[PDB]
Amino acid sequence: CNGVAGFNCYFPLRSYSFRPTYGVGHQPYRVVVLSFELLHAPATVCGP
Amino acid sequence: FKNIDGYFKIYSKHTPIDLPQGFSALEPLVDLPIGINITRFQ
Ligand SMILES: *[C@@H]1O[C@H](CO)[C@@H](O)[C@H](O)[C@H]1NC(C)=O
Repeated sequence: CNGVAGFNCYFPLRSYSFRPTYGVGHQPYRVVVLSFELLHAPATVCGP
Repeated sequence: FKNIDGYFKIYSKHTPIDLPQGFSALEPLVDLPIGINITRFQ
């Protein structure tokens, strides 16, 4: 594709274009993921 | 300087005065949970 768009040359990005007028199951969701590690270690982080 | 059980231990002492005479104990200063392997220093 020599670095130009065309047939079978699609940019692997797509936009969202969020608007307040969409349906309930369409607005973006802010997501976080917390991962722990249950092993034998100095155990730096501990709860209250 | 000591390194045991995944902890680095540093004891320290200061005095204003070849090594002198007398007795003076060293008080604990810092403990650190680093957990590395130590073989040489500089
Ligand atoms: C530290 O290194 C020495 C020599 O490479 C090795 O014999 C020893 O098992 C190591 N210890 C740890 C806790 O990695």
